[PDB]
Amino acid sequence: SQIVLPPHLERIREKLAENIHELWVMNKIELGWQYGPVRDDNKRQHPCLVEFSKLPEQERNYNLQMSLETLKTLLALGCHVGISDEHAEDKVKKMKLPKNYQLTSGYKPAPMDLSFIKLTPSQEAMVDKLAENAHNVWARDRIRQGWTYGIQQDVKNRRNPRLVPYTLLDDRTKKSNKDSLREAVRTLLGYGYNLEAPDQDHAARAEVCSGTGERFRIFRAEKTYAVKAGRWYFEFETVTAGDMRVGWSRPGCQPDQELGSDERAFAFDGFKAQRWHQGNEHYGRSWQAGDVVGCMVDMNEHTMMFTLNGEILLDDSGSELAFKDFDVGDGFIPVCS
Ligand SMILES: Nc1ncnc2c1ncn2[C@@H]1O[C@H](COP(=O)(O)OP(=O)(O)OP(=O)(O)O)[C@@H](O)[C@H]1O
Repeated sequence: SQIVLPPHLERIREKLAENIHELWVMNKIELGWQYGPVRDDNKRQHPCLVEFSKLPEQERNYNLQMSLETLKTLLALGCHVGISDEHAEDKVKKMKLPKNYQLTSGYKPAPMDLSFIKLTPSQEAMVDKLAENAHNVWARDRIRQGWTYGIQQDVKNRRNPRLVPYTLLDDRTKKSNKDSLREAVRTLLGYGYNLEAPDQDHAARAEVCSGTGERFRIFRAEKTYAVKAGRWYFEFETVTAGDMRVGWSRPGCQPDQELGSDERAFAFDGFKAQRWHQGNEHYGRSWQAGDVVGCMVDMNEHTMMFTLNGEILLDDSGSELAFKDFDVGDGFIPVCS
């Protein structure tokens, strides 16, 4: 609402609204509709088949403010629009239509053909977002009206399964809205108002919005199973690929502290190909879903090794040792984060 509307859109919005409404009245007459004073559906009767001045002007103003909000959301979403040239709006070629596809009156509704206009992929994403906004507005209207979501459509209880996010909406209706809005956008583009979408900016959630402030959970064996001598082996299978650390930890490891950030833990972060002990150093490669990590510790000569599906991981140097020398201390236990 706070957006201010440029004068050229201001004196072109009426013609845009009438032309797009005429596109829908051409769509319904192609789908097989017939004009009727009463707003029937089974008998194919509705006043919204005739041109913009011959149907109820209250519906005309409804669709006019619909066009206004469409273009005004186009501006609100940062899609600045200019004109290619004023003569491209002065002269518009008209398609040829059969009479049955034509309306009742002689005001030829159909604009220059859809084939002439090309839609940039950025513009396609722009129409995708604009239809998202339109569906959100429509749903919010019925939310104020009292409608709520239901698994099955109900009229007396005011329950509609369509009151769902657009990403979960039904494909047929969402694509119908998509194509209608795409026809409208193609019309504005053909009018010489070549709209360029704002530069596509990438946003990363980075696993920040985890449920509850807990960012990780550490799983370890019991302290009594700590090994102080000998060489041992255990496996870690990664169902998913992401922020995972596996290795060996001392019985003093703190659950709230990340593995390898301090001395108690020796871990291998394969998300970043990153080894962790009192800091992070580059070691090995990254895994994928289903990869199995084999962890080796030899408490006699104080070395640790890792494998990824069998092949031994190597650091920046050709050394096979993830960690070269560490005190035995109180022992080590298997651990994962
Ligand atoms: N000016 C118009 N011209 C043509 N069709 C219109 C117009 N205004 C509304 N409609 C139709 O009426 C619908 C309005 O939805 P409404 O809230 O009345 O029904 P609903 O019970 O929520 O529908 P659904 O089961 O599709 O969710 C629009 O989706 C569209 O199909």
